Amino acid sequence: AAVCDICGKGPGFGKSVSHSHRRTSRRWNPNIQPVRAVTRPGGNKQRINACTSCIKAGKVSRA
Amino acid sequence: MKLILTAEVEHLGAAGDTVEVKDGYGRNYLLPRGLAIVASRGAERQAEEIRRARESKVIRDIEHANELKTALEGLGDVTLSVNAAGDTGKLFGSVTAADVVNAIKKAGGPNLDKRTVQLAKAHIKSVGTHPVTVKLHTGVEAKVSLNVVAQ
RNA sequence: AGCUGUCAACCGAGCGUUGAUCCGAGGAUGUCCGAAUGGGGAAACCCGGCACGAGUGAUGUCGUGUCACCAGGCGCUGAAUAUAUAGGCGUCUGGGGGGAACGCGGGGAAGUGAAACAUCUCAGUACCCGUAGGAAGAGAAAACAAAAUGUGAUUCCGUGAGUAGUGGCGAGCGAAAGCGGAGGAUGGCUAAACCGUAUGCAUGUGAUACCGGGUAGGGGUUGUGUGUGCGGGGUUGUGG
RNA sequence: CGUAGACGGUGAGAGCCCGGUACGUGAAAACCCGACGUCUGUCUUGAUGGUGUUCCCGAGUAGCAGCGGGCCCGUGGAAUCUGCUGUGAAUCUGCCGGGACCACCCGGUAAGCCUGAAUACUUCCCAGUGACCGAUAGCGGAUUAGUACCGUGAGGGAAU
RNA sequence: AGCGAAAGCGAGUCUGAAUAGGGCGUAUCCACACAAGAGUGUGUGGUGUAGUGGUGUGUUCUGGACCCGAAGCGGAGUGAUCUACCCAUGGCCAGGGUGAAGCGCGGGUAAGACCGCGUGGAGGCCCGAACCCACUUAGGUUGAAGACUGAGGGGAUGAGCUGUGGGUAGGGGUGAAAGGCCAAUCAAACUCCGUGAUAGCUGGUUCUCCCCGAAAUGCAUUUAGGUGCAGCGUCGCAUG
RNA sequence: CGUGUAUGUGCGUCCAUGAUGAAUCAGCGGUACUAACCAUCCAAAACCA
RNA sequence: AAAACACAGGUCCGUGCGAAGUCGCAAGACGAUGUAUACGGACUGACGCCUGCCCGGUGCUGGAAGGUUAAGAGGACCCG
RNA sequence: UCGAUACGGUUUGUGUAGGAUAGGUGGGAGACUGUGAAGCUCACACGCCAGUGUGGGUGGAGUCGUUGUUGAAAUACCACUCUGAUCGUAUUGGGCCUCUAACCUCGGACCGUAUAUCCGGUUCAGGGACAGUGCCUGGUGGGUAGUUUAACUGGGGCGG
RNA sequence: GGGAGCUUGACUGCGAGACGGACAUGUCGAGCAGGGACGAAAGUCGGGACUAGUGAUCCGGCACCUCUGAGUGGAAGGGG
Ligand SMILES: [Mg+2]
Ligand SMILES: [Mg+2]
Ligand SMILES: [Mg+2]
Ligand SMILES: [Mg+2]
Ligand SMILES: [Mg+2]
Ligand SMILES: [Mg+2]
Ligand SMILES: [Mg+2]
Ligand SMILES: [Mg+2]
Ligand SMILES: [Mg+2]
Ligand SMILES: [Mg+2]
Ligand SMILES: [Mg+2]
Ligand SMILES: [Mg+2]
Ligand SMILES: [Mg+2]
Ligand SMILES: [Mg+2]
Ligand SMILES: [Mg+2]
Ligand SMILES: [Mg+2]
Ligand SMILES: [Mg+2]
Ligand SMILES: [Mg+2]
Ligand SMILES: [Mg+2]
Ligand SMILES: [Mg+2]
Ligand SMILES: [Mg+2]
Ligand SMILES: [Mg+2]
Ligand SMILES: [Mg+2]
Ligand SMILES: [Mg+2]
Ligand SMILES: [Mg+2]
Ligand SMILES: [Mg+2]
Ligand SMILES: [Mg+2]
Ligand SMILES: [Mg+2]
Ligand SMILES: [Mg+2]
Ligand SMILES: [Mg+2]
Ligand SMILES: [Mg+2]
Ligand SMILES: [Mg+2]
Ligand SMILES: [Mg+2]
Ligand SMILES: [Mg+2]
Ligand SMILES: [Mg+2]
Ligand SMILES: [Mg+2]
Ligand SMILES: [Mg+2]
Ligand SMILES: [Mg+2]
Ligand SMILES: [Mg+2]
Ligand SMILES: [Mg+2]
Ligand SMILES: [Mg+2]
Ligand SMILES: [Mg+2]
Ligand SMILES: [Mg+2]
Ligand SMILES: [Mg+2]
Ligand SMILES: [Mg+2]
Ligand SMILES: [Mg+2]
Ligand SMILES: [Mg+2]
Ligand SMILES: [Mg+2]
Ligand SMILES: [Mg+2]
Ligand SMILES: [Mg+2]
Ligand SMILES: [Mg+2]
Ligand SMILES: [Mg+2]
Ligand SMILES: [Mg+2]
Ligand SMILES: [Mg+2]
Ligand SMILES: [Mg+2]
Ligand SMILES: [Mg+2]
Ligand SMILES: [Mg+2]
Ligand SMILES: [Mg+2]
Ligand SMILES: [Mg+2]
Ligand SMILES: [Mg+2]
Ligand SMILES: [Mg+2]
Ligand SMILES: [Mg+2]
Ligand SMILES: [Mg+2]
Ligand SMILES: [Mg+2]
Ligand SMILES: [Mg+2]
Ligand SMILES: [Zn+2]
Repeated sequence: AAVCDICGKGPGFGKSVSHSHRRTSRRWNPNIQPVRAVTRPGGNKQRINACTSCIKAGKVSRA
Repeated sequence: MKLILTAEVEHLGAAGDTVEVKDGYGRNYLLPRGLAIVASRGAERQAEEIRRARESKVIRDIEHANELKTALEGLGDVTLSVNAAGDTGKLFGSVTAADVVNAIKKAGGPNLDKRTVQLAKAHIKSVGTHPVTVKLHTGVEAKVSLNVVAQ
């Protein structure tokens, strides 16, 4: 759920920073959404995990 | 999202109108249903061609389907193809469903959609008469004989 | 010209001037286990299919090939179900595991220091994950510089400098430009505009079209949109 | 004797006893480095002006915003670089850098790719060296050594 | 070549309204003037300024940093063949007592309730071996044994005991709950690695002679058995 | 548990003995296209107060 | 080895169903091939007679008329 | 169903000199009428019940201008606008009801499939722009983690 | 010590020479100049008879200044 199946977009790693400046490890996960994508006009759908960026760019399509 | 309509949808516009909709509206409804196409270099021409083609190709009732069947089975058609040397009979590729549809029309026949042509099942790989089934409706299948001929 | 590895002799037998032992190179053979891969398993031991051959009166038995899984070409088939697709057959080509260090990209401590401690330090260290190559990474300016008529890809070494700075301005941390060297390739190829061609998807039966005039004929849909592939053209900063 | 007085060995300090040493010489085969061909590409019309509110010049990109990472730089007036999440441009009057930002000048031409040398390292193989150790030393291991032995196991681990 | 926060100026410069007074600087000395006895200063002349690069020694900085020693803290692995609990499948429990429900018969009644007599064989039932425990006591206490032996003691058809095979793993497991137990080690196992962890603490630190020779006070301190500076030692230079 | 050969009894594909069962033409009643018959319910347009 | 734990019995609270709870980053699993006469958690501890008063404090449950309150919106005015 | 702005239009202005509830300003000596005015009878809005705008019927040939006043004129007519009331065209936010198409279903059936309470696909039946999940943000947070919790002292603690 | 008149020295630039002393702190000071108060003048006045009424450094705020301004002019930021 943190890896896109089209572009390979993975999570980033970094730090959450407290007011007292305590640095704790955390992830920045990609916003990936389940999409029932198609392959040809009017065809069978297949569930894939696509990031919102790919959906916005039209790299996945629906019917 | 910028779209050109190919049908009349209420509260949006008429066939041929350019409209800007929300991405969810076009990507999940208008474009899947073929009510619109993405605005593009040729989209005005393509949208008008799509809508006019639809009205000609649409089938309505089982009675219209039986009329189409009884007309269509009364014909034998010619499909023109580019092919290897005659002993092989091999075609330099494959007859498409669009070829079968345009051949049926060119031979004074109905204007059917290409998804009704059961071409894969016909297994046309050589040249000669090959029967192809056209599924007008769930209960109405017509059989057509195609000559495949070297161009 | 002596040999039959050695601890390691002792016995018992033999080879070598018709070149032995020995030394170098290339082949042959190479049980079983091991990624281990016909199936199974407590690694090195249990049980098979198929093809060919051997052996039996026949069964049993014995050789020698071949049979995992996944990924990617090519062919056939195309469920629910119509288009189809998922999948299923067949076949070819690969991958799998190991290795002391060195590389690159990710993940990432604590003891400790701060004479306590959380920011900070230790340290992007230890360890871990993914992958290399004989090296790797980087590399051909959307660079520096400061009005000098400047330099001119990257990497690496020496300096600049324990400096500018940074820092519970604590403990500590710490450049770059510039200059001197190593190397020589201040190296190359592409995307678009615009021609040509093939072909996918829409149309069209009339204009169009057929390299372009001036034409003279002709041929008649060869057309007309738009996408993709393959050839020409184009590789640049004084902009090209 | 010496182009040989390296270093060993030989019954005690050996250039002349032995293996050697200086110096020369040698490869059927395989492998490696060349050169030369074949063979494969590629090219064969180039120079020269003009002209223009003409077209093109790498888009979910740049930019911007939020939260981070990393830069001498610990969020700081914080540029430059970079991840995730939103938003989202212009094709040269363009755009991006010259430490907030603006103007003016200067430099450069992002969102395509490839690229040898100078640099790092040594499991293993060959030739050598030491004001290095000489058997409680030197490798844990000069002796059946990762052996005996200890532990369920990871692992620990001698002595001669 | 210094002074200044700096622009900057320069044997001067900074502060300042000062040609005021100070600060810092103009190597060091000598002579002579001219002002001061408010500590001497200000001008002329002379004399001229010493650094830097090897290398020995002492101390110091970053590194294990003179040597030995924790309890503990991380990272990655190894362990349920002991023990805790669970899962699957087997086995075992001499002998002797007691007498629930139910059933049958006979009293009793209008029918019952109820009451005798049989039959029956219930139960975390009773006594007691195997077996499983470990209550009391004596012995053992460089043991026969890193938890045992003798004598008695408890449970002993059940929440029983036990074989085989299996499962749960460390801030985790399991626990009829004692912080119990998790391979003779558990208020966070074991092993390797970070690692030569860190100890204001304890111990240790190896041949000689010659000269000199302390302190145990003051001030400050997350300080009081630590440390900084001063005081007191020594070596060198200067001043006598 | 398998294997081969031999011998003897019955059981049979083709021959044949026994065995069943389904399409279709034609003579008849109640479903029932459809115009009507019978029983029953309602008022558009609506007459009257 | 007990007076501690467990126990049958009691009350409260949670849970309407891949429930609540628990293991896991997730998928998934146990709960349970169960369904409120069930399942989980808490305290009490056969049985008999009983279990009084306090909702100020701190939890839990429900409510939202006021006071206060994030990012996101807005973008006056001001400054270079 | 509200709420901001914009654009088409309409309502509505008690210094006093007064024909008098003086809009500031420009074109301003002529408008407004038979596509039917002066003068009334009613409906509607405001109200300082002074009186204004307006629809229909009726009436049938005017009110009018520097008119003198007045800082400021004509309610004769035309232009943008302002104290404020409003309606429709856009733009843009808040709440609420629905719809299906994203998304969701450990609901049914069917297929991949001989085997299959996995998984995937198809379809039907339900949820539904909610939920879930990114990013950003405020709470609850000994559930867990790293740590801190002074010294002097006639031993320490307590007291000081 | 008590009373009264005027006033702001409860100053700006400075400071020979000392006290005190681990260090950091602390303390006294004649006198020179500017611009002032009181006084006829001499003169006195850099808070209060004297010794307590206080807090290092860092970081940051505000006012002012002929300082700096990361290519240049500005600005931000930084100095005094
Ligand atoms: Mg990181
Ligand atoms: Mg840390
Ligand atoms: Mg969107
Ligand atoms: Mg095998
Ligand atoms: Mg296997
Ligand atoms: Mg199909
Ligand atoms: Mg590999
Ligand atoms: Mg510390
Ligand atoms: Mg310490
Ligand atoms: Mg490379
Ligand atoms: Mg510095
Ligand atoms: Mg091309
Ligand atoms: Mg240029
Ligand atoms: Mg010698
Ligand atoms: Mg470009
Ligand atoms: Mg950072
Ligand atoms: Mg910039
Ligand atoms: Mg590269
Ligand atoms: Mg010896
Ligand atoms: Mg040794
Ligand atoms: Mg052990
Ligand atoms: Mg062993
Ligand atoms: Mg600790
Ligand atoms: Mg440990
Ligand atoms: Mg294990
Ligand atoms: Mg009993
Ligand atoms: Mg016990
Ligand atoms: Mg004894
Ligand atoms: Mg006993
Ligand atoms: Mg007894
Ligand atoms: Mg007893
Ligand atoms: Mg008993
Ligand atoms: Mg029983
Ligand atoms: Mg086990
Ligand atoms: Mg206790
Ligand atoms: Mg134990
Ligand atoms: Mg611990
Ligand atoms: Mg370390
Ligand atoms: Mg130590
Ligand atoms: Mg003495
Ligand atoms: Mg001292
Ligand atoms: Mg006991
Ligand atoms: Mg209960
Ligand atoms: Mg749940
Ligand atoms: Mg309770
Ligand atoms: Mg109790
Ligand atoms: Mg509450
Ligand atoms: Mg939502
Ligand atoms: Mg704690
Ligand atoms: Mg610590
Ligand atoms: Mg104390
Ligand atoms: Mg005391
Ligand atoms: Mg006290
Ligand atoms: Mg007095
Ligand atoms: Mg004062
Ligand atoms: Mg002084
Ligand atoms: Mg004092
Ligand atoms: Mg004066
Ligand atoms: Mg004075
Ligand atoms: Mg006084
Ligand atoms: Mg500080
Ligand atoms: Mg500047
Ligand atoms: Mg700049
Ligand atoms: Mg400033
Ligand atoms: Mg300042
Ligand atoms: Zn993606």
